[PDB]
Amino acid sequence: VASQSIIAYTMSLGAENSVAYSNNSIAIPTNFTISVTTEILPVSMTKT
Amino acid sequence: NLAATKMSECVLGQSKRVDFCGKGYHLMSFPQSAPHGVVFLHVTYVPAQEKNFTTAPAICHDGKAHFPREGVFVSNGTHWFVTQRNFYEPQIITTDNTFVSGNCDVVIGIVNNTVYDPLQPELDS
Amino acid sequence: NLAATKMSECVLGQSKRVDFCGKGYHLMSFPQSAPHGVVFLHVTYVPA
Amino acid sequence: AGTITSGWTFGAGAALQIPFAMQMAYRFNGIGVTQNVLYENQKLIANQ
Repeated sequence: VASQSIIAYTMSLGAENSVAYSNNSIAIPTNFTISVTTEILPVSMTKT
Repeated sequence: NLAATKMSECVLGQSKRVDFCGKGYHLMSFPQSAPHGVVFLHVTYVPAQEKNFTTAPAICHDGKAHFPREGVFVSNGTHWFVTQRNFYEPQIITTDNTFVSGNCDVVIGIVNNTVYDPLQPELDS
Repeated sequence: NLAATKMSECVLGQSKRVDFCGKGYHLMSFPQSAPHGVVFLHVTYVPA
Repeated sequence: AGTITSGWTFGAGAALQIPFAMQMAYRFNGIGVTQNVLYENQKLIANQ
């Protein structure tokens, strides 16, 4: 806790990026990752 | 219905649909119970590290055109290699990997190169 | 959701689903913003 | 932007720059038409 405050701002679309587009070059990954994410969906309501 | 499809496609098999099974080239999913719902633990392949390379759609050995059967042409700078799309592995570009189609004149981007023929060493030896 | 899938599958990758991406073996698509909706430009392959 | 310069890869993770002409070779690969079709008639296709 410190002099904290509430701020409002133009929401960031995200770190902007750019791709080095060229006639002659490709970007091929050397290594990868095996990730796991969770996707959650409702199946049923309560049988009222 | 979506859940069933996900169970149908994602669990029962590997779905082809991009961003169906979670971000990335989908491997598989493990369905999990939950109250009034379901939870999936998707296993997705995401590329980690990358390196730039210089590419060209083909190469000319003879003055003829070669395209990669599987992969794309790249170069370490000294030598040209053709590799798979999502994980880097260079390979010596031999006829075994490449297929013929047309000549150098039409190609756009084609670069002169040397293709190795495994056959020659057998007969000469 | 249909729209999202179209961007997800059709834009982000190339769809295999016949008659999902427009009549024809689907090549690719470019989304365009629109009021309260979205417009896709499905570029499809058709034999002449 | 990602669709043009990076191909489909931008959906999966880090977008990888790939020359556009190369992408069609993949995209044609998607339909069951080998890459040779595109380059052999690159100008026309672009014009079309």
